[PDB]
This record gives sequence, C-alpha cells and structure tokens, in this order.
Amino acid sequence: ENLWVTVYYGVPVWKDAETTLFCASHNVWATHACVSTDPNPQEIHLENVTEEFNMWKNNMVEQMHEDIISLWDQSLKPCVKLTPLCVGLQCTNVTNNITDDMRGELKNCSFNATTELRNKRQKVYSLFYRLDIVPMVDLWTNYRLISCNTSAITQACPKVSFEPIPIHYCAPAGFAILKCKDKKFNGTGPCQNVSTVQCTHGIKPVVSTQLLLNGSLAEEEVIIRSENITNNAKNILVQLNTSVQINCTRPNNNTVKSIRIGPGQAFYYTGDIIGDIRQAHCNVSKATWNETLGKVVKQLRKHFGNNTIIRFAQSSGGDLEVTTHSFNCGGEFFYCNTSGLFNSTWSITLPCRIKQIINMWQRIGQAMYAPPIQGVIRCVSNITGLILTRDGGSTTETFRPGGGDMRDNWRSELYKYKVVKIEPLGVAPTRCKRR
Amino acid sequence: SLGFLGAAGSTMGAASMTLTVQARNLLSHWGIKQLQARVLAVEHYLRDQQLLGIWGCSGKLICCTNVPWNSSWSNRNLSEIWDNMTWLQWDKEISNYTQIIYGLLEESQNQQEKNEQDLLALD
Amino acid sequence: SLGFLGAAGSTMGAASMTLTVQARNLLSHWGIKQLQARVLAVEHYLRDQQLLGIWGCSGKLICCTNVPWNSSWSNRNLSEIWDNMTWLQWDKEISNYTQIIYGLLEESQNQQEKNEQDLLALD
Amino acid sequence: SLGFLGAAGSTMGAASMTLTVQARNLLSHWGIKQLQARVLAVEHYLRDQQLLGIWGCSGKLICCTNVPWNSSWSNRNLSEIWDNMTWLQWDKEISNYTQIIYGLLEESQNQQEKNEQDLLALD
Amino acid sequence: EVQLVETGGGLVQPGGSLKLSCRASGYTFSSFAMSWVRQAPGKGLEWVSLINDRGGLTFYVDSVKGRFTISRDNSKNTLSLQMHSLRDGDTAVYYCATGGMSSALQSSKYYFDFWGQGALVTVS
Ligand SMILES: *[C@@H]1O[C@H](CO)[C@@H](O[C@@H]2O[C@H](CO)[C@@H](O[C@@H]3O[C@H](CO[C@H]4O[C@H](CO)[C@@H](O)[C@H](O)[C@@H]4O)[C@@H](O)[C@H](O[C@H]4O[C@H](CO)[C@@H](O)[C@H](O)[C@@H]4O)[C@@H]3O)[C@H](O)[C@H]2NC(C)=O)[C@H](O)[C@H]1NC(C)=O
Ligand SMILES: *[C@@H]1O[C@H](CO)[C@@H](O[C@@H]2O[C@H](CO)[C@@H](O)[C@H](O)[C@H]2NC(C)=O)[C@H](O)[C@H]1NC(C)=O
Ligand SMILES: *[C@@H]1O[C@H](CO)[C@@H](O[C@@H]2O[C@H](CO)[C@@H](O)[C@H](O)[C@H]2NC(C)=O)[C@H](O)[C@H]1NC(C)=O
Ligand SMILES: *[C@@H]1O[C@H](CO)[C@@H](O[C@@H]2O[C@H](CO)[C@@H](O)[C@H](O)[C@H]2NC(C)=O)[C@H](O)[C@H]1NC(C)=O
Ligand SMILES: *[C@@H]1O[C@H](CO)[C@@H](O)[C@H](O)[C@H]1NC(C)=O
Ligand SMILES: *[C@@H]1O[C@H](CO)[C@@H](O)[C@H](O)[C@H]1NC(C)=O
Ligand SMILES: *[C@@H]1O[C@H](CO)[C@@H](O)[C@H](O)[C@H]1NC(C)=O
Ligand SMILES: *[C@@H]1O[C@H](CO)[C@@H](O)[C@H](O)[C@H]1NC(C)=O
Ligand SMILES: *[C@@H]1O[C@H](CO)[C@@H](O)[C@H](O)[C@H]1NC(C)=O
Ligand SMILES: *[C@@H]1O[C@H](CO)[C@@H](O)[C@H](O)[C@H]1NC(C)=O
Ligand SMILES: *[C@@H]1O[C@H](CO)[C@@H](O)[C@H](O)[C@H]1NC(C)=O
Ligand SMILES: *[C@@H]1O[C@H](CO)[C@@H](O)[C@H](O)[C@H]1NC(C)=O
Ligand SMILES: *[C@@H]1O[C@H](CO)[C@@H](O)[C@H](O)[C@H]1NC(C)=O
Ligand SMILES: *[C@@H]1O[C@H](CO)[C@@H](O)[C@H](O)[C@H]1NC(C)=O
Ligand SMILES: *[C@@H]1O[C@H](CO)[C@@H](O)[C@H](O)[C@H]1NC(C)=O
Ligand SMILES: *[C@@H]1O[C@H](CO)[C@@H](O)[C@H](O)[C@H]1NC(C)=O
Ligand SMILES: *[C@@H]1O[C@H](CO)[C@@H](O)[C@H](O)[C@H]1NC(C)=O
Ligand SMILES: *[C@@H]1O[C@H](CO)[C@@H](O)[C@H](O)[C@H]1NC(C)=O
Ligand SMILES: *[C@@H]1O[C@H](CO)[C@@H](O)[C@H](O)[C@H]1NC(C)=O
Ligand SMILES: *[C@@H]1O[C@H](CO)[C@@H](O)[C@H](O)[C@H]1NC(C)=O
Ligand SMILES: *[C@@H]1O[C@H](CO)[C@@H](O)[C@H](O)[C@H]1NC(C)=O
Ligand SMILES: *[C@@H]1O[C@H](CO)[C@@H](O)[C@H](O)[C@H]1NC(C)=O
Repeated sequence: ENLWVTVYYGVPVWKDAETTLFCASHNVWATHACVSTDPNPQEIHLENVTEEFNMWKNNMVEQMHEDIISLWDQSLKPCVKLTPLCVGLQCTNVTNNITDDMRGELKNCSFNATTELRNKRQKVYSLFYRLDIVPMVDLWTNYRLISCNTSAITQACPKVSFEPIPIHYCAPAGFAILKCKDKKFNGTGPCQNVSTVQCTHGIKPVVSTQLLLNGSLAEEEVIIRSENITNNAKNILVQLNTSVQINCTRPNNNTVKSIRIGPGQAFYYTGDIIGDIRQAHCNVSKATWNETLGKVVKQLRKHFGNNTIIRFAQSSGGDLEVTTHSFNCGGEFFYCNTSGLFNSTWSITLPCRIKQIINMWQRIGQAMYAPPIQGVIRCVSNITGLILTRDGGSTTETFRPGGGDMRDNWRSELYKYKVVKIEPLGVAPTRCKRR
Repeated sequence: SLGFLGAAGSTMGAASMTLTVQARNLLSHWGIKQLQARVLAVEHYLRDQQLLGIWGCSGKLICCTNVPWNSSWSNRNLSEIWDNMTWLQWDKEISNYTQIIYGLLEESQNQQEKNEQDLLALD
Repeated sequence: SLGFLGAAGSTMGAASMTLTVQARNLLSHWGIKQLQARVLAVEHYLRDQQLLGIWGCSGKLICCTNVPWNSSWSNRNLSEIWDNMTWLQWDKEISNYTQIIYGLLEESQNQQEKNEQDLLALD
Repeated sequence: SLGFLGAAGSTMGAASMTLTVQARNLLSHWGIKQLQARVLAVEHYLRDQQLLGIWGCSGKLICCTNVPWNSSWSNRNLSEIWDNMTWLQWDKEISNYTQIIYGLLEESQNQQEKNEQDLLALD
Repeated sequence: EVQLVETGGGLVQPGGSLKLSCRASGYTFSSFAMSWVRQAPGKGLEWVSLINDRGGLTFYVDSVKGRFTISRDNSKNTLSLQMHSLRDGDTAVYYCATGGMSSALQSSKYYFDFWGQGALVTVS
C-alpha cells in the first residue's frame, strides 16, 4: 500500500518499571516528608485493558518498607538515649493485689540514676515488666535491662504518636499507577477491570503480626493469596470480606512519673498502679470468629481438596515478636496469645503481655524504649486479614499463625497496584508522507 | 474527553485523537527522593523531545516522515492496525524493530536537512 | 534594550517587541533548596514550552492561530488594546477566560494536525 | 558512525554529517552531587535549545538565517573553512565575535517574526 | 444496502443560487469521504467537488472553486452543496457519491464507491 512511518507522541502505552515514589498525606509519618494530597480522586477506568499483576514482585512493597523503616529511625534519632540507665536494678515483687496470671510478670525495681548534674545521683523506683529485665548477679542488685547487653536503648520522644495514618504513595509525572478493580482478585495474573490512578487510596502503616489490623476488606468473599500455595515455606495472606472486631485493653490505671537524667534529658517510667493489677487482654467475639474461620476453610478447600480436613493450631515457637500477635495500642506494645483463636478442626479472651523495650524489626543493634502511657488503654480495631503458614506435614492440612516479615503486612495492601512507565512515543504505518 | 490513558484500550485510530489528553501529564533525606523523581521526569521528557527534534518532528504530535514501511516490521494492513488493534498490542508487535525504525528516521532527517540547505543555497 | 522588564509599563504594542529580553531570562542541606529552585524553574519553563507545542506554536515568540476572538472575552477594539493598555492590565482583564482560550487553542491544533495529515495522504 | 566525537579532528564539512551523533549524547553528599550534575546538564541543554528557538531554528540541527556574514569576523573563503579546517580551529577563531553574531541572529529573527505576523494579517 | 438520495431543487435563473442536500443511509456516514459529480444532459460525467470524512477539507474544480460550497453534517448524516452564481453551463444532473478520498489511516480509494439517484439542476 506504499505505507510510510508516522511518529506519534502521546501514545497511550506503558511498560513495567521500577521508579522512586513519593509520599503524600507529632507523628512518625507525614511530618514534613510527605506532599499535601490532591483531594481530587482522579481515577480513570481503562475499558478493555487487561494488565498482568504480580503482588510478590511489586517494588512498591520494598519502597514502603524502606520508607517506614527510614521514617521510624528519623523519628527516634533526635530523642533521649537511656544509656545512663544501664545499671543494675534491685527488684522485688509488686506489693499491690496481683491476680493469678500476673504473678512475677511485673516487678518493683529501684536504681541509682543520674540527674541534671553530672556529680549527683538520685534513687528512682519504677515498675518494669519481667520481659524488659533479665537476672544479673551483683552487689545490691538483682536485674538489668534486657537490651543493655546488645545495644543502646533510645527512649521514644514523648508526644510523638505511633498511631498509623494513611499514606498515599504517588508516582512522578511520566509514570502512572494502575489499579486492579477486580472482585475476588487472585493477586497475580491478568486483571481485566484495570484503571489508572495518580496514586493509592491512602494505606495505613499498621504494624502487626499474625492478624492484619485496620486494613482493607475483600469486596465479596475471603481471598486466599500465596506466591506458591503448594510450597509450605511461603506465607498465605487471607483477606476477609467482613471485619472481625477485636477489643484490646490494659485495664490498669498507671501513674506515670518522670526524672531528668542529664541536661535537657527526660526519662519516663511507671510510678505506680491505681487499682488492682490485671493481665492485658483482647476480646474476639466467638460467633464472629467461628464464622470467619468457616469461610477461611471453605476457601482453602478449593486449593487443598473439597474433602480434606483443615486444622488450625497455634504458633510453632520462637521469639515472642513472631509467636504472638504483636500490635500497637494507645502507644503501648501488646503481645497477645492467639492460641485461643487457632485451635480447631474442620467471647474468646486472649491474654496479652506488655513489653516496653522492643526491637521493631528482626535487625539487631538498635532498641527503643516505649514510654508508659498514663491511665487505662482500650482499643477497638478491625481484623481485616490473617497471615497463615501451612504445616510442612498424608492428609489433614494444619495451618498456624504466620510470622512478622512485615512485607506481608504491606502486601495485604498494595496488591492491587502496579507502577508503569509511560512511553509517549510510538510509530505506525500510515499513508501520510512529507511533501 | 476520557482522561489520561483513557484511550489505552481503544483502537489505534480512536486513540490517535487523544494525544494531547496525556501529553500534558508527562511534566505534571526525603527531599532527595522527590527531587530525583522530578529530575528523572524531566530527563525522560527531554530525551523524547530531543529524539523528535532529531527526526524533524519538533513541535508536532502526529509527524509524517519519508521512511517507507518495509512490510517486515509488521505485514498487517491499515484496516487491522488502525481499526482492530490497540496501541499496547502494536507496541508489543513491533518492539523488536523500534531501534531500527528510529535509526532510519534519524538518517532520513540527516539527508533532508542537507537537501534543504542545498535548495536554500540556490539563488 | 530597556531591560528585563523595562517594557512592563509600556503599551502592549511596544512591549511585544521585547519578547526575547524576557525569554532569555527565564532559565538563568542548602543544596536541596538550591536544587529545588532550579528544578522548579526548569519545570515551569518546560510546562510553557509543552503548552506552546500542543498549540502548534513551538519555536515561536509571536504565534498566530486560527481561533477566532470572542467578543465576550474582551469587547475592546484592537486599537484600544494595543495602543492604550499595558500587558498587566490585559492579563487581569482576560484572566477569567485564559483557560477557555487555552482549551480552544488545543482543539484547533488537534483539528489542524489531522487535516495536515489528510492533505499529506493525497497522492 | 565515527563515535561521539569521532569527527572532532575531521574537516568542518565532514563533521557536519555527524550532528546527530553529538546531539543525542547531550542528555545521557552523593545525592546532591548527582542532582547538581543532572540539573546543570539539563540547564545547558535548555539554554541552547532556547537560544535556537529565539533565532527561529527550533527543531533543526542545521539552520540557515538572513544574517549576512561580515568579512571582519573571518575573511577566509569556503575552501578554507569547510575543507582544510576543523571545527575546533574555527571555534578558536570565532570567539571574540560569537556574541555579536548571536545578537544579530536574535534581531534578525525578531524582524522575521514581525514580518510574518504582518503578512499573515493580510486578508 | 447503501442509499444516497438527493432532495435538492430544480430551475433557478442565471446569477441565483441553489442548495442541494443528499440523505445518506446504510453505512457509517462519518467513515467515508463524499463528493458531488455532475453530468450535463448530453455529456459524460464531470467531477465537481470533494469533501473529506470529517468535513474539514474541501476541494473543487477550478470552474466552480469560487462559486460552490460543499459541507457535511455528520450528526444528521447529510451532505449539502450550496451553488452560488449559477451559470447556463451548470445545467446537469448532480449525483451524490460516497468515496474519492481516505483519511490517512484508511486504505486508499481515489474512486467512488456509491452513487445516488441524482438531482436534475437546470438554469434558465
Ligand atoms: C485501628 O484504628 C482505630 C481507629 O480507627 C485505632 O483506635 C484509635 O486509636 C487512637 C490512638 O490510640 C485513639 O486516639 C486517642 O484517643 C484518646 C481518647 O480520645 C477520646 O477523647 C477525645 C477528647 O478530646 C475525643 O476527641 C475522642 O473522640 C475520644 O472520645 C485520646 O486521649 C488520645 O490522645 C492522647 O494520646 C495521644 C497519643 O498519641 C496524644 O497525642 C494526645 O495528646 C493525648 O495524650 C488519642 O487521641 C482513638 O481514639 C482510637 N479510636 C477509637 C475509635 O477508639 C486503633 O488503635 C487502630 N489499631 C491499630 C492496631 O493501629
Ligand atoms: C515499690 O517499692 C517502694 C519502696 O518500698 C515503695 O515505695 C514506698 O512505699 C511505702 C508504702 O508502702 C511508702 O511509705 C514509702 O514512702 C515509699 N517510698 C518511696 C521511696 O517511694 C513503692 O510503693 C512500691 N510500689 C509497689 C507498687 O509495690
Ligand atoms: C499461648 O498459650 C498456650 C496455652 O496456654 C500455650 O500452650 C502451652 O504451651 C506449653 C509450652 O510448654 C505446653 O506445655 C502446653 O501444653 C501448651 N498448652 C496447651 C493447652 O496446648 C502457648 O505456649 C502460649 N504461647 C505463647 C507464645 O505465650
Ligand atoms: C511611560 O509614560 C510616558 C508618558 O507618561 C511615556 O513617555 C512619552 O509618552 C508620550 C505620550 O504621548 C509619547 O508620545 C512619547 O513618545 C513617550 N516618550 C518616549 C520616549 O517614548 C513613556 O514612554 C512610558 N514608558 C514606557 C516604558 O513605556
Ligand atoms: C514473687 O512472685 C513469684 C511468683 O512466682 C514467687 O515465686 C516469689 O517467691 C515471690 N517473691 C516474693 C519475695 O514474694
Ligand atoms: C547478651 O548478648 C549476647 C549476644 O547478643 C546474647 O547471646 C546473650 O543471650 C545476651 N544475654 C542474655 C542474658 O540474654
Ligand atoms: C471496621 O469496619 C466497619 C464496617 O462497617 C467500619 O465502619 C469501621 O470504620 C471499621 N473500623 C476500623 C477501625 O477500620
Ligand atoms: C492464583 O492463586 C493460586 C494460589 O492462590 C495460584 O496457584 C495460581 O497460580 C494463581 N494464578 C491463577 C491464574 O490462578
Ligand atoms: C511450588 O513449590 C513446589 C515445591 O515442590 C514446586 O515443585 C513448584 O514448582 C512451585 N511452583 C511455583 C509456581 O513456583
Ligand atoms: C472481655 O470479656 C470478659 C468476659 O468476662 C469481660 O469481663 C471483659 O470486660 C471483656 N473485656 C473487653 C476489653 O471487652
Ligand atoms: C462453630 O465451630 C465449630 C467447631 O467445631 C463448628 O463445628 C461449627 O460448625 C461452627 N459453627 C458455625 C460456623 O456456625
Ligand atoms: C484446643 O481445644 C481443645 C478442646 O477442643 C482444648 O482441650 C485444648 O486445650 C485447646 N488448646 C489450646 C492450645 O487452646
Ligand atoms: C487514675 O487515677 C487517678 C487518681 O487521681 C485519676 O485521676 C484518673 O482519672 C484515673 N484514671 C483512670 C483511667 O481510671
Ligand atoms: C471497549 O470495547 C467496546 C467494544 O464494544 C467499545 O465499544 C468501547 O468503546 C471500548 N472502550 C474504549 C475505551 O475504547
Ligand atoms: C487485512 O488483512 C486481513 C488478513 O490479515 C484480511 O482479512 C482483511 O480483509 C484485510 N483488509 C484489507 C482492507 O485489505
Ligand atoms: C462566544 O462565547 C459565547 C458564550 O455564550 C458563545 O455562545 C459563542 O458561541 C462564542 N463565540 C465564538 C465565536 O467563539
Ligand atoms: C475603541 O473604543 C474606544 C472606546 O472609548 C473609542 O473611543 C475608540 O474610538 C475605538 N477605536 C476604534 C478604532 O474603533
Ligand atoms: C472573574 O470572576 C470573578 C468572580 O468573582 C469576578 O469578580 C471578576 O471581576 C472576574 N474578572 C473579570 C476580568 O471579568
Ligand atoms: C585524518 O586525516 C587524514 C588525512 O591525513 C584523513 O584521511 C582522515 O580521514 C582524517 N580523519 C578524520 C577522522 O577526519
Ligand atoms: C563588520 O564589522 C566591522 C567591525 O568594525 C564593522 O565596522 C562593519 O560595519 C561590519 N560590517 C557589516 C556589513 O556589518
Ligand atoms: C581561499 O583563500 C586562500 C588563501 O590562501 C587561497 O589560496 C584560495 O585559493 C582561496 N580559495 C578560493 C576558492 O577562492
Ligand atoms: C580576541 O581579543 C583578544 C584580546 O587580547 C586577542 O588577543 C585575541 O587574539 C582576539 N581573538 C581573535 C580571534 O581575534
């Protein structure tokens, strides 16, 4: 046909790409780091566009992970270090009324701390959780802080909230984010109801293990997502289509006192407890949870067999940070025992521990001291998904709560988004020639 | 009227009428990540504009050239390419030949500029 | 001749002869502030050059188009506008219609560019 | 063909066939240093493109104007400039006169734009 | 089936004007170029004018270039021709035809695919 090459600029095509995204949105996150969000939800549906997604090869997860860790470290860096408190403690039993489940959990410790002046010392009394102290043999002491033998303990800055707030990860111009608006989306493979957005809906950096809190719900049915469901070494992300409300509390009324440990420094500690001492706990409605697991096994049988028995069991062992359900509540860190939720074959109260000196990730060499919060803490949150691991062990599959790899927490979200690079240039044969 | 990339699933013919809809969307310590992203957006825009300049297509969105289609890059007729295909499918179909086509376009302009210069040198 | 904005207070018909004077002055940790300032200046420049490209005015300072002037945008006669008014007063007067005009300019080029392609497709 | 600067030692005529080879290689604390390098490269590119636009040479690598050559700048004939001479030697000779030529190019294009505007205003 | 039916007028005096209108059906009107071709009562066919598929471009024979205007309305699927300053030499049957041009992204034509019934235009 005597066709000629015609060059078109502004062609609606793209290629998969990895680029640097920026965030948009008294707090760890979105202090000054993030750009004010454009309030207009400029979402464009792409009719007849099928896009292949892979939530386990999504570089937005790696960027979200690095951004959260970086912001966490930036928040804690300009704060009071507790190296002057790495001294032996004289600890005795708490003299208040202790319930059966709190015997030895909390101890009344005393120590000689520094003051505003280098040449002075003060005797300080405080209540520490057993998890935060370890035995030591010394002259006039019994225990020392658990992290002083590993790394410096940094006190979190007071009045800087750890509450997760939605963060929007937005693409630079020349790039676009595609969303998969597909009900019951597998999390991998072609997605027909693709749409283009400038950026995400606002993802809360909620940190938890085993149970996914304050996330997004499935549009119609529970969705089982796994990189390779056959391989038991992979974690399974279960997105629920209904929330399960979990009510977590620390009923003790804490009286919080503070001391100076140097010029301009301050250390916060629990001074005493008002009322009886009770164990922290979470209440999960029994009927709702039973229906939730019924739905989960109903979905699992599609991959494991219509006639297979599915069993749930508690975690297999290891560090508290991964064997229990870790979460932030009111600024406090709860480590709840989930064996009451995953103990079955196909009101529930879960006891919880509180730990003030924590390692936020698997990395070793850093530690943070979470200051106590005055009063009584009660949180109401939605369980929106589960992290499950399949037992290696033949029939009757056994599932357990998963771990704390964090990427799983940031794959429950960001599984429907892909970043693509726009390629405005293209060529095509036309009948048009110069002159 | 469909917005940025709204024509992505439409045929090449229909999509060719929305070039300006998305062309405007190519330009528009934590400071470094955002600043680098802005610089990269600028570098990609400028590389595409420079490439259009090399081909003699500066300032145009639909630029006709003097390079013939050789029927080996793709042997589809215009009816199938423009009425029964999208730009994503076309881009995939001739991806392996884009560097060849771009090279020919550069060579074509190099000859054309000399010809214009020679025509302009006649009194 | 008069300076960077020397013609700013002159009438439109006089200031229009100094467009190169203003055009040449649009391009030229503390490093972050300096880089953001330079990147922003570049981004604004490119936004204007891209917009001129969309309208078919790339490479020109005085670009004539095929969009008719609407008497509802400004009902002043041509002599009154160019002989007795400055560009600042005009910019204020036409501010509420600038985006309307820009939209029409884009539409005009989109039609013209397709028409040029069809004229070029005649053997 | 000869590489990025392969024609650097060739005569001015021969090196005029490689303008795209050099043109396509102009665009492509550690973060601050990398950003300053990228921004500076972009600013140099844009200043040169703006300057070509001011002269009416936007989108071209070889551009012919209406400014006559003054023998006071160089009185060598074409057989001494486009042959038997390289671009480096020429740049060394046309140093003190570069700003004069650029000023004349700007004025010539300003007159060209006004003349085109008047011609296009004739019904 | 494709149909083109002219609904134009008849006899006009020299120096006057007449408008022709062609109703098209059976195909997508906006996808084809349109033209007017005339045949004097005792002669062969003569091309008069051509309009593109979008209507933006028009072409005429020199003998009518300053007198005839060709236009289209793609919402009503009609083609119009306004003939000014009619001359005695313009007496002819005027046929509405589909074809004659392709809008760059279509295969080539340069021929007329469909012809209408034809209106008879006379000049006194
Ligand atoms: C999942 O999401 C839910 C919310 O959807 C979270 O629950 C919220 O958690 C935040 C933070 O813990 C709660 O905010 C706190 O509320 C306290 C009580 O607020 C009451 O009183 C005030 C009086 O002004 C009313 O405005 C308000 O509506 C309530 O009636 C405040 O006292 C807290 O402020 C104190 O602590 C913060 C610490 O950051 C300091 O900055 C303040 O200065 C002050 O000392 C704080 O505002 C919020 O109320 C909870 N919501 C609900 C509905 O209960 C879950 O925690 C979240 N889950 C996970 C795992 O992230
Ligand atoms: C932790 O131990 C300290 C030291 O015994 C207790 O503080 C004393 O408590 C008695 C009452 O039992 C007071 O009369 C003293 O004046 C307190 N001394 C100081 C230095 O504070 C403290 O009450 C104990 N706390 C708990 C919860 O058992
Ligand atoms: C969570 O609670 C369960 C039940 O209290 C604990 O399971 C017990 O673990 C011990 C470990 O030595 C076993 O001897 C018991 O037989 C288990 N009990 C039951 C009923 O099976 C579990 O260890 C607790 N986990 C955490 C992390 O605290
Ligand atoms: C600023 O305004 C003054 C007048 O107030 C301009 O100067 C003269 O104005 C008269 C008005 O009739 C003109 O005829 C003269 O030709 C103007 N003088 C010159 C030297 O041109 C003055 O030019 C205005 N300034 C600018 C920068 O435009
Ligand atoms: C403290 O409580 C623990 C609980 O197991 C008990 O074994 C210990 O003897 C108690 N010590 C004192 C001094 O009361
Ligand atoms: C002290 O640190 C070492 C090295 O990290 C560790 O092996 C040891 O268990 C720690 N001490 C206690 C009492 O846990
Ligand atoms: C929990 O789910 C309900 C569903 O209606 C919703 O209204 C509520 O806001 C959710 N709560 C949280 C904390 O996400
Ligand atoms: C969907 O997910 C399952 C596991 O949930 C996986 O085996 C399968 O390959 C995925 N892809 C498709 C197209 O079903
Ligand atoms: C999943 O893991 C099993 C382990 O035996 C392996 O054989 C299979 O190929 C893996 N599948 C995928 C899709 O990676
Ligand atoms: C949990 O349930 C128990 C049932 O006895 C109740 O006493 C307790 O107050 C509940 N706690 C919360 C936080 O809902
Ligand atoms: C409640 O849990 C038991 C566990 O054995 C199960 O058999 C029963 O069907 C569940 N009931 C529901 C989901 O209504
Ligand atoms: C699991 O449930 C059974 C009763 O069905 C109970 O005997 C057993 O102790 C429970 N295990 C855990 C770990 O809660
Ligand atoms: C704790 O006790 C103090 C005693 O003064 C009281 O003011 C405070 O309100 C109590 N807080 C709670 C949460 O019961
Ligand atoms: C999607 O395909 C349908 C097929 O009938 C078509 O009508 C529609 O216009 C297409 N969508 C786009 C955005 O081109
Ligand atoms: C284009 O080619 C296809 C076969 O690939 C054929 O069916 C179709 O009719 C051809 N169209 C034209 C207009 O030649
Ligand atoms: C001018 O604007 C008015 C706004 O009502 C519109 O009706 C009119 O058609 C426009 N005219 C032109 C020539 O653009
Ligand atoms: C322009 O309008 C003004 C309004 O006062 C009038 O005085 C002037 O004569 C008009 N000029 C022309 C050329 O129509
Ligand atoms: C633009 O619109 C505002 C609306 O409040 C009006 O006040 C202003 O006068 C308008 N400007 C012009 C130049 O018409
Ligand atoms: C260098 O000079 C020789 C003649 O001495 C010539 O043949 C050769 O082509 C020149 N090289 C270049 C790169 O122009
Ligand atoms: C050439 O340059 C000289 C420099 O002194 C100047 O005097 C002369 O007028 C210029 N000639 C032209 C034709 O521009
Ligand atoms: C150019 O000038 C040189 C000066 O030496 C002379 O030899 C040469 O012949 C001149 N060439 C022409 C073509 O006039
Ligand atoms: C430019 O001026 C300087 C002044 O010192 C002079 O030395 C140099 O030779 C001049 N250059 C040319 C090319 O005439």
